[PDB]
Amino acid sequence: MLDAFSRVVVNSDAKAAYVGGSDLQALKSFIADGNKRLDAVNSIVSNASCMVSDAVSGMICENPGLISPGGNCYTNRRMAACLRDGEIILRYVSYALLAGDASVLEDRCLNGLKETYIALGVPTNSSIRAVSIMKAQAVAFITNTATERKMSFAAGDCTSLASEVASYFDRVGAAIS
Amino acid sequence: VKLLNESGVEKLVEQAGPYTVFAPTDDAFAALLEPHSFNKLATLLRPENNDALRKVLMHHVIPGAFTSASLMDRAVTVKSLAGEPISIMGLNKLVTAGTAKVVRADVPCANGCIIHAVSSVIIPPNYVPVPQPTKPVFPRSVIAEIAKLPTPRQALGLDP
Amino acid sequence: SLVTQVILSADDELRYPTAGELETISSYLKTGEYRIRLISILQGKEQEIIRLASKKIFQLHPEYIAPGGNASGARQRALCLRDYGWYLRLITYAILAGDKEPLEKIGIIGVREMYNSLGVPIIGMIDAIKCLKEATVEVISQEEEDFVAPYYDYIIQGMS
Amino acid sequence: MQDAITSVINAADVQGKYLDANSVEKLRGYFQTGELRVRAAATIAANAATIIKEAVAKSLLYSDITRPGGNMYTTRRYAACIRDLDYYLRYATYGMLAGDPSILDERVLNGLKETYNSLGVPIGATIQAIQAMKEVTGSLVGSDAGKEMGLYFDYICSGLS
Amino acid sequence: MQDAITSVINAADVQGKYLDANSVEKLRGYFQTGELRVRAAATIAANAATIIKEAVAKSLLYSDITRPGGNMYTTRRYAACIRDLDYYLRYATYGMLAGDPSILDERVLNGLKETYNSLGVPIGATIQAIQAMKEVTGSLVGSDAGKEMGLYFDYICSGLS
Amino acid sequence: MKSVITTVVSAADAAGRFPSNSDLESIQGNIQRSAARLEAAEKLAGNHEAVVKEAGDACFAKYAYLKNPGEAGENQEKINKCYRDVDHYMRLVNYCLVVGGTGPLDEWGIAGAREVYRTLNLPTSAYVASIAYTRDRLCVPRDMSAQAGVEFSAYLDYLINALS
Amino acid sequence: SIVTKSIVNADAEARYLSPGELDRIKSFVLSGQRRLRIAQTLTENRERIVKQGGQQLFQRRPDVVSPGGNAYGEEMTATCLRDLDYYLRLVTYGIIAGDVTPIEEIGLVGVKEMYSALGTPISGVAEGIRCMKDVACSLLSGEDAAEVGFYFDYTLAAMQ
Amino acid sequence: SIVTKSIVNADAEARYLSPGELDRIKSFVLSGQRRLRIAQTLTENRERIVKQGGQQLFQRRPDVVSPGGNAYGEEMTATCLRDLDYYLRLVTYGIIAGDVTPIEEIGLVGVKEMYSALGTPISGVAEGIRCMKDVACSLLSGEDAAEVGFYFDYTLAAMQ
Amino acid sequence: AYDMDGTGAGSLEPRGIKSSAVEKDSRCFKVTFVLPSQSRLYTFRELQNVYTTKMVPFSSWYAEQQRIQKMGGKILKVELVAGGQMRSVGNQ
Amino acid sequence: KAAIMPHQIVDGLPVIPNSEHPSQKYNVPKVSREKLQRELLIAQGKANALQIELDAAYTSLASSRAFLAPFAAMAADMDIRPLYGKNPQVFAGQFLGVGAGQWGKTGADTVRGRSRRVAADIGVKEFQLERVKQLVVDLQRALALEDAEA
Amino acid sequence: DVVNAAYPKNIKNKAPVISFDGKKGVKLEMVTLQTFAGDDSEDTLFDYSSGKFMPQKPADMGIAWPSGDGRQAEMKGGKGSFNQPDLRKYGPFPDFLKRSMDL
Ligand SMILES: *C(=C)C1=C(C)[C@@H](Cc2[nH]c(/C=C3N=C(/C=C4\NC(=O)[C@H](C)[C@H]4CC)C(C)=C\3CCC(=O)O)c(CCC(=O)O)c2C)NC1=O
Ligand SMILES: *[C@H](C)[C@H]1/C(=C/C2=NC(=C\c3[nH]c(C[C@H]4NC(=O)C(C=C)=C4C)c(C)c3CCC(=O)O)/C(CCC(=O)O)=C2C)NC(=O)[C@@H]1C
Ligand SMILES: *[C@H](C)[C@H]1/C(=C/C2=NC(=C\c3[nH]c(C[C@H]4NC(=O)C(C=C)=C4C)c(C)c3CCC(=O)O)/C(CCC(=O)O)=C2C)NC(=O)[C@@H]1C
Ligand SMILES: *[C@H](C)[C@H]1/C(=C/C2=NC(=C\c3[nH]c(C[C@H]4NC(=O)C(C=C)=C4C)c(C)c3CCC(=O)O)/C(CCC(=O)O)=C2C)NC(=O)[C@@H]1C
Ligand SMILES: C=CC1=C(C)[C@@H](Cc2[nH]c(/C=C3N=C(/C=C4\NC(=O)[C@H](C)[C@H]4CC)C(C)=C\3CCC(=O)O)c(CCC(=O)O)c2C)NC1=O
Ligand SMILES: CCC1=C(C)/C(=C/C2=NC(=C\c3[nH]c(/C=C4\NC(=O)[C@H](C)[C@H]4CC)c(C)c3CCC(=O)O)/C(CCC(=O)O)=C2C)NC1=O
Ligand SMILES: CCC1=C(C)/C(=C/C2=NC(=C\c3[nH]c(/C=C4\NC(=O)[C@H](C)[C@H]4CC)c(C)c3CCC(=O)O)/C(CCC(=O)O)=C2C)NC1=O
Ligand SMILES: CCC1=C(C)/C(=C/C2=NC(=C\c3[nH]c(/C=C4\NC(=O)[C@H](C)[C@H]4CC)c(C)c3CCC(=O)O)/C(CCC(=O)O)=C2C)NC1=O
Ligand SMILES: CCC1=C(C)/C(=C/C2=NC(=C\c3[nH]c(/C=C4\NC(=O)[C@H](C)[C@H]4CC)c(C)c3CCC(=O)O)/C(CCC(=O)O)=C2C)NC1=O
Repeated sequence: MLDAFSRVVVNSDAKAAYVGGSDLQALKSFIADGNKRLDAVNSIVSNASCMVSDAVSGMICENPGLISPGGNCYTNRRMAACLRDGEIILRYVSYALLAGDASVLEDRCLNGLKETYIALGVPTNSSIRAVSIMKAQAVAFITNTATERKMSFAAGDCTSLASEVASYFDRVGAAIS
Repeated sequence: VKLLNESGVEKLVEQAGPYTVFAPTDDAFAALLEPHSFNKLATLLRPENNDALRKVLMHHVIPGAFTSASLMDRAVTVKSLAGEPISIMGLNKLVTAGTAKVVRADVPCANGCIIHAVSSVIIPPNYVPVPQPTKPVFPRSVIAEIAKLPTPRQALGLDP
Repeated sequence: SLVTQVILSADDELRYPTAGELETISSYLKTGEYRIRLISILQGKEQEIIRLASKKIFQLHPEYIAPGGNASGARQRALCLRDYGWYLRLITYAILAGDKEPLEKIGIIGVREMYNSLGVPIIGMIDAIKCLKEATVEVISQEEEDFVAPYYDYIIQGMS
Repeated sequence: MQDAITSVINAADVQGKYLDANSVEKLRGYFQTGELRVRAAATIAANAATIIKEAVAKSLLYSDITRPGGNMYTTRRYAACIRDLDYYLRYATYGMLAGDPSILDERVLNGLKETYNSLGVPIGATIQAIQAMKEVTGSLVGSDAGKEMGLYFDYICSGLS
Repeated sequence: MQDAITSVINAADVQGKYLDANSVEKLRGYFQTGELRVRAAATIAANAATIIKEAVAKSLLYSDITRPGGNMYTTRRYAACIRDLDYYLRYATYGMLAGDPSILDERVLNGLKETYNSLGVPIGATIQAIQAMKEVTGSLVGSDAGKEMGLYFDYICSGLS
Repeated sequence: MKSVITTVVSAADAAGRFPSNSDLESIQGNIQRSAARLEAAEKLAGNHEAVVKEAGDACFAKYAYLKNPGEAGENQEKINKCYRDVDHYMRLVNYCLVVGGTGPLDEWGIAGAREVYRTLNLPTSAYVASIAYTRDRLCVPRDMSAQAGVEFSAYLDYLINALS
Repeated sequence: SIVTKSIVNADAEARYLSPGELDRIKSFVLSGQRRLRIAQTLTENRERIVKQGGQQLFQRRPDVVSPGGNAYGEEMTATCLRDLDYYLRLVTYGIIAGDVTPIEEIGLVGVKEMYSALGTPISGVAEGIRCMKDVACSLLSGEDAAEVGFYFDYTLAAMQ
Repeated sequence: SIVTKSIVNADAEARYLSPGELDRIKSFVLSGQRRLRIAQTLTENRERIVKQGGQQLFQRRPDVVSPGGNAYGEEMTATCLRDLDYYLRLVTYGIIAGDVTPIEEIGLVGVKEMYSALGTPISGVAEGIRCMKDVACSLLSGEDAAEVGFYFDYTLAAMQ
Repeated sequence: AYDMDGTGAGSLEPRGIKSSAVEKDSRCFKVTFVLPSQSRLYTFRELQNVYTTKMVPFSSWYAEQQRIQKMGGKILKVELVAGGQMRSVGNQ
Repeated sequence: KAAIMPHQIVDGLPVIPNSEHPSQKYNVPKVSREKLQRELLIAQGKANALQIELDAAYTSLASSRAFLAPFAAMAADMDIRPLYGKNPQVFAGQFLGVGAGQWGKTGADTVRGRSRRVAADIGVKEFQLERVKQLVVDLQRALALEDAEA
Repeated sequence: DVVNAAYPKNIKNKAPVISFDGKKGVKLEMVTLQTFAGDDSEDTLFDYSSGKFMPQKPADMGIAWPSGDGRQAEMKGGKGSFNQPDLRKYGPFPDFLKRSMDL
């Protein structure tokens, strides 16, 4: 995998260029906003058990045919195998937000995920809904606009980190369409 | 004009040298579906055989400005820009260029060049059709080939 | 413009622009917007200025306004302000492209034969431009009017 | 033969308009790039022979136009090339300073493709020489300056095609 | 403008190969007739005015192009003919020495039939004049030399047609 | 690509774990030490044609036998590929100061190097004399700071310890 | 200089000097204080600019100084540096004249005839001036190094 | 050749060929038997005339083959001998054409532009042709060596 | 002789039109162009037709074609009427 | 009997950071399955022209070496001694290495030769064939999912 | 429009293709049976071009030269203050010459 630092290296290795002064300044600004990012990913991994229960119950709360006999989340064993698909998608986003890159999302999390979902008989559109509920939850903790849990932070604004973690959940839903 | 543009021959007949092109109308190209002529020309439809397509097209360019009026009962040959001789024959008000049987008399062009419309496509004389793409075959055994070579004792009649 | 004079003047010698010429382009482009800021000042004062030009060109020359003169009549005087408008419009071009060619490729080259075939006294038009330069000083401060002063008297030098 | 200022004046001038604020965006835009173009034209003047030597060695002295029968065989014919490539690198420098490709078709493009067909000069190898010459020119003047100088090279290649 | 040696060298050079046995085989054939061509060009230089006087009197002297209205009526127009026929007998002499008709179309044939149509010069009477001029030229230089000099006359007549 | 981030993401992904407090604490050391190694990365990116020319002919002034016929400096293409390799190695040290770990020297410069230099008959002691020339001409107040010298020299003898 | 060829330009055209020509003679003479400072730096740095100039020249072109090179021995190497002292002097003239007109008619016009007729590699002397340029621009700030280097590379261009 | 430019000389002068021109075309074609023998000697001695030609060239100009020379390495040295094979070929053309007209428009016209634009020392290639001349004239008698050497030194003259 | 002796930049004769014409070249074009004078309005000379079609030699077509655009001319058509193409020897 | 399609091997391989041609596996748009064949056949067609386009370039490299092979072997037994160079008690100068940036991005771009240059030409073909042996893979392979998820 | 949620990803399976192989059973098959397609759309998902690429020329401006003077056809901004009208109008011309306004 790569991170935010070795994405600049593999883009300059294609040109045989040293890492100069212009793209060092975009990396020097990554480190200066580094305490925001560790404050950001601490917000999501502290609330991660409530998020995967708010997600896949609300997917069932909109789609009540998934628990009918002949549904994907019908029995008790298949419900735990959707709860396990909540917290792996949420885990690999949490690595991608911590790294500053979407390498670990691409070659591990989405690698072969659609081809598995065809062969099992997973509903395609219902996985787009439960990921986007977790997109609605993740920006609610980065912007601290959650309804029943408030977390204390320093004074400032982190609207750029909430947009970066929103683009990671759209990349999950774009791969399993 | 399309075969010229693809084959790169069109740069050659761009030049200012006085040429006498025998460009066949596409009914001539449409008449390439002979059972006979399709043998020796269909292989050029393959996309790697641009090699022969330039000579076969370069056989239609004649250095010089031979108008039909200049062929009053005269039989003169010449080689193309492909490199092999072609016999232009004009007798009894009907002109010929190999197997052409020219349709339209002349078209005046830019650099003193002439354009005659022919009824067929002239294939060069010593043009062999390219073989179809085949299988590189290798001998399965090695003992079926030592047995295929005559020994010295066989060549002198010492053995059967 | 000024870069065009350097590209042309360097092109007839078949060479790139030298060290001094590239100064002349570089210094001209660094004074860029100040011409741009200046022309917007003058465009907002074109109705300002030509009204003042008609003040003194006619109190100086009532021969043209009187019955018999060229400018006698309404429609003759109507375009009379139009010629001021085109000249003032031309000077905004000359103030921008920092040289005389827009005042010379238009307006100056062959202006006498234009007026002489029109009946406008060519000496009167010289005072008209001199009147126009006299009018531009009032609606313009001392800083920038000597920036625009050499563009006016070139026209007077061109008309003689 | 118009630069960016001449073309802006003219469109102001053929219709008879004054210089309105929207028209000046390119100009307030041309004067901003005035510093970049001179330094671009500076280094190109210095490395004129080096750029042409790099282009021909990288594009066509590697294909049988250089050998006998090819379009560039005799020394008079070879010497005509670097003379010929010098104009493309030179007139492109003029377009880069003037900011307008009017000088190219005025003095280079007109009667050019009609002339190479007369001589029998291969237009295909010519454009690739200019493309390779465009590639080395982006090396010297940088990226954006190469984008500017490169914008007039393919203008020559387009019209010469 | 190539002679037999220039054309042989060009074709042998255009393939980038040396002068093999076939290229020198034609060159030896040209050197064998080198003695014949000079004596042919010798007598033609001597009897230049006599040959042209014989051709016009034998082909188009008394025809009605010579009379009023014909294409050759006025003295300026008549004088242009013998000036014009002098080039055909002269340039044909050059082709006979060079052994290659490249000089004819280079300097005579191109724009020739397109010029006579402009002036309204009759191409029909022009070719016989050259045919009659070819007939007298075979008288002077002999049979085979007339075959050589005659081989370039009809080349003019063919292209001029 | 061994960075601080990929050595703690792959540790947490192996046990099936969310990023906990030991993972975030190590990224705070990536913040606190980047000021020392990006100062050496910007001195290397702005001076590299003079430091690989000086180290490149430390090889050729020491080992004059390479210019011999059959030997390893014989024509000009072979000398130009020698200075290319010092320029490849000093670019990979510069990539390692950016990422904060030995990853670009690992997968792009060191893995497979002893098989290539043995097959093509290239003396790997002539590579080491180029790298140890650069490691011993570093003046720690003149050329960078003090703790930028200990990040520059640490990746330099990671390369000497792996090439020989 | 810029003053003499801005005159002879407008001299040939039968006209006076435009604002484009007179706002640059004006702009050049106010630049004259800064030019003498730049030429004053190169004036008493010729000991280092020349000697370090020939420093890199021999390290980059050992052929010219090796036995068989044109500048071989104690004699030619002294003259080998003499020419660099010449061309360094002409650059001081071009900086004060604001143009390569002094460098043009001295050391540039017909320079290839001299060095070809002396057996000197003209490309080698071009390498010498480039080595002097890096030493010269290393002695001045960025605003000045865009000028002092600017005249060297013109000499590099005309010297090949 | 002597035949083609004795024609184009008398062509321009509006006249036929004099005895001075026709007694030399005559004298040249009787010389043609002896010319082909001379060119036949150089034709299949190119292996020695070129390889020994580059023999003395490197012994006299080790700079061009030393590291930094233009013909350095296995690659350029092969092309280093390729040009000598070219110029040795053109001398065979000039001997059979009886003039340097083939050598003129091939390898001589604009030759300094090519070699200057290739970075090759034009004086070095002139030294190569002189080394070939001593090998060539050593292969022929005195009557022939006054010709075969005669065309080389013309190439030496035009190549500097 | 020919125009490519070795002259280029920095050479004694002034930098000028250099044509790739051989010794006594015999190639010539047939060109067509209009060339407005752009100088009659301050010289007031008599007027001459500017649309010309003429045979220029190969030895000096490039100079003429380089000059016809110098004064704003437009070249409508040019051809190589006399001469060969790719011809090593024989242009003389 | 059935050959394994090359997109099914790309799913099995672990992912590298640097490709020459990074994949459009996620960047193919959701068009109708017909449209991922009107873009995959084209990739094979476009790629196979480069493969035969690397064939007229290879015949020009073989013709360029035969052009110079009488002189390449004729200069192979000459004595070419330089003026500076190969040993340490003489001068050289820069040439004991090379000077100041003039080694190039590769090393073969300096090192001139007729043979060599076409060879550096091949990169603007064989690397450019690269990427294309690669646009018909994810047109097929996304295609493979489509005819598997159907 | 994609209105076929009636047709899922089991459209063209063609269930009734039936092969008897004699008097025994009907051997039912669901082979997809694609058409003589070709999917006629332009500007597909990738570029597919090595460079060999300088194809771009400007459009013809008539008699003048291209882009040299499209000056009659320009957006423009301001007119002036006095500006007498034309009153004969003589056709809109078209191109101006090998020429420009800056003569
Ligand atoms: C049906 C019975 C049913 C639903 C439908 C679904 C409603 C729903 N809720 C959200 C959004 C959130 N859930 C969140 C998780 C938590 N909120 C908390 O306060 C605690 C800390 C935590 C649980 C441990 C959060 C943070 C959100 C975001 C907004 C909010 O604060 O409410 C959605 C997503 C909106 C979308 O579709 O985009 C839906 C549909 N839950 C049900 O039980
Ligand atoms: C279709 C109506 C036939 C049939 C066709 C197949 N042909 C296949 C391969 C093939 N065909 C040819 C001949 C063709 N190609 C040419 O280039 C030329 C002209 C020169 C012709 C006439 C060749 C040479 C080959 C390749 C030979 C080989 O590799 O075996 C083929 C298999 C490949 C594919 O489908 O793309 C088929 C199906 N076969 C049939 O059964 C029907 C009746
Ligand atoms: C100079 C100190 C040596 C020397 C250098 C040569 N290396 C040659 C080939 C070679 N080297 C490498 C490793 C290099 N390439 C990389 O990509 C990286 C790291 C990013 C490094 C360090 C490779 C992969 C290769 C082969 C490919 C190539 O040609 O670049 C080499 C050519 C081998 C030959 O021609 O014999 C040389 C000359 N070797 C020497 O001869 C001196 C001592
Ligand atoms: C009506 C569409 C036809 C027709 C149908 C009849 N078929 C009769 C007998 C018969 N048919 C078959 C073939 C069919 N039976 C099978 O088991 C299978 C597959 C394994 C197939 C395709 C067989 C084998 C037989 C038996 C023949 C025999 O006895 O040897 C039939 C006779 C009455 C009956 O058996 O139901 C009829 C009327 N015949 C027609 O004339 C129309 C056109
Ligand atoms: C070991 C793990 C670890 C952490 C969890 C963080 C903890 C942390 N975050 C911040 C510091 C901060 N944290 C935020 C973050 C936020 N403010 C908001 O309004 C948003 C709601 C929210 C995150 C999304 C901001 C804006 C700052 C100040 C920026 C800064 O100090 O750089 C600081 C202060 C840094 C300083 O003093 O300079 C610290 C210690 N750092 C760590 O090393
Ligand atoms: C862009 C440069 C330019 C100019 C200047 C120009 C002038 C011009 N002035 C004209 C007429 C005229 N111009 C005048 C002018 C004047 N009477 C006075 O007393 C004054 C001093 C002077 C005006 C300030 C008069 C009286 C006529 C009408 C003469 C007639 O038709 O009887 C006419 C005939 C048509 C018309 O009015 O438009 C032209 C073309 N054309 C150009 O292209
Ligand atoms: C102001 C413009 C100007 C210049 C440039 C100039 C040059 C000049 N250079 C000369 C010689 C020379 N010049 C060199 C030069 C060189 N050798 C090398 O290897 C290097 C490549 C190069 C120097 C960097 C040598 C070796 C000689 C002596 C040649 C001989 O003795 O034959 C001479 C003859 C001796 C003399 O009078 O000095 C002149 C006139 N004169 C001028 O008026
Ligand atoms: C028939 C007339 C004629 C000539 C003479 C000719 C020369 C010619 N010489 C070339 C290269 C070359 N020529 C040399 C020559 C030399 N190096 C030395 O040290 C010596 C002084 C000298 C040879 C004696 C070298 C080294 C190259 C390759 C230069 C490079 O790769 O950059 C090339 C480019 C590659 C090629 O296409 O061969 C041409 C066209 N072409 C012609 O049509
Ligand atoms: C300023 C605008 C402008 C251009 C561009 C121009 C071109 C021009 N190129 C010419 C020839 C030529 N041009 C080439 C060029 C080439 N051969 C190749 O293989 C390459 C593809 C190409 C080099 C890139 C050659 C070989 C000739 C000589 C043709 C001959 O002798 O028949 C000639 C004939 C006369 C002469 O060179 O003296 C002209 C006029 N004239 C102009 O006014």
